[PDB]
Amino acid sequence: QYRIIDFKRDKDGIPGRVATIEYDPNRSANIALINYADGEKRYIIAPKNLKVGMEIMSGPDADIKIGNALPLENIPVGTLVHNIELKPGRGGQLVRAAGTSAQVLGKEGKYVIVRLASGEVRMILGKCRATVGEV
Amino acid sequence: MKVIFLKDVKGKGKKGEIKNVADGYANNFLFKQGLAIEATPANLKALEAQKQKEQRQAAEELANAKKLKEQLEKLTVTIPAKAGEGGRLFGSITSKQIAESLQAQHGLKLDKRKIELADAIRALGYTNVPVKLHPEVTATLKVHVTEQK
Repeated sequence: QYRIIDFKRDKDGIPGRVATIEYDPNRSANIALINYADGEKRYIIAPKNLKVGMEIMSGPDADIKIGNALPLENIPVGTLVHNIELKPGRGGQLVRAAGTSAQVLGKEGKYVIVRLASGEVRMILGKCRATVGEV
Repeated sequence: MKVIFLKDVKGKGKKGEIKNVADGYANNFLFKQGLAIEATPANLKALEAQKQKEQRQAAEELANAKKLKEQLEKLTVTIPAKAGEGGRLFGSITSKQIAESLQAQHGLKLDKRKIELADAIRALGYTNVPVKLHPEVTATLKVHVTEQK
């Protein structure tokens, strides 16, 4: 019964609650069920240390909390991130749910420099989103 | 043969680059690729008219940018915003907000592309933003970011 994971995190403004956190053998990672304030339900890869009960939000006004998803430009330098988007509104294509969360190193103009766990460094457009936390 | 160049000149010589081209060749190549046209006394006067209107327009525009620059320099846009950390904002005030508050409060509809903001305003206070109303007309827009909530 392989579940549907939300790698888009586009329910901006609408608060959600970590309903549960379970393992997904098809993803060799944990996933969480999120119940949103509007009735919608969605699964997400559960960052490290995310617990049942905590709130989740996405978008420019989101709080900088593990599990929250925001455009790279709205994220504090030094924060660890995963499920990094390469193209605004195309969902995350980098660190989706396996590996090691990258890290914001600097913000320049319309770019956000990020160092992948491989020491690799990339300057992604701030418009691209990423989830706070360790995968 | 005199000819009215429609295209291939300094970009588009369609303004009215009237040059005497070799007859035949003209009507065999230029006239063929729509590059030039017969310098008939009708399509010559008809050209004059377009150049005359293009010249009037360019002047209206300049005159408008100039009056518009006067209206702007008397205003003060007021954008309230959530701040905390020593006046520091939670988000950033950019060209679209500024453009919007300008329309909403002053009745001016300006393209945000003209608001020459560099780095997005991320702090409470006053900021003089340049506005490029025209190639040779820039005005100073005073923007005022106030703490809300």
